Amino acid sequence: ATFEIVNRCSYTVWAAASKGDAALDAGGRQLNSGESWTINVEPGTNGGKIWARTDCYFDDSGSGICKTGDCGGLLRCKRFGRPPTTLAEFSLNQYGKDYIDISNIKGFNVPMDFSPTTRGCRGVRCAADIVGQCPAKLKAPGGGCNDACTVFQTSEYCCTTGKCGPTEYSRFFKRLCPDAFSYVLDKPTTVTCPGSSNYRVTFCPT
Repeated sequence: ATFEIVNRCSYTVWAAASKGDAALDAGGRQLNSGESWTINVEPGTNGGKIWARTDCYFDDSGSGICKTGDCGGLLRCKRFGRPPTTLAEFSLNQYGKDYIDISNIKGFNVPMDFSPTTRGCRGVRCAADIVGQCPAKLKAPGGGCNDACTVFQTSEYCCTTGKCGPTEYSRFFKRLCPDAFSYVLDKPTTVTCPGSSNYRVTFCPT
């Protein structure tokens, strides 16, 4: 499957793509404003994620640091990134179907649209100004708006026992971005697409 990752933001981002235990494609790349990066993701990939990282410094070896979404200091991510990270999440060719969503369960850094470029399903978006409206207790100094689990580490926010409800914090994300997951047990906003669809992830779509 082909993913085109497009940076429409006015600032540079460092895109990242991983399935948690390996890179997808090259795993990461710098995208200046307007740049597009096309990756190939193997059919059958389960639990893939794409995100943006902000304010990164890398040396010639591809080692460094980012203020949001850092994935153990690497340009080419092998693992998932440090919150806050708006997430494009996907599982491909699962019994004939692809499953896509956007999640704010690990917080929000950059607005995102995640849409098919082929036929048969709709896209999803979270493009509200979550950082500007972020509750004081969730604001991340390096930038972004953390989720409550990251900040407070409670069973309720992290849904550790498999039973939890919505919270004042989860409701904040959900009010601004209804089509994204706001907590672990949120009513799913997953979209079902045809198996072997192709996609575009746009940072700063509006």
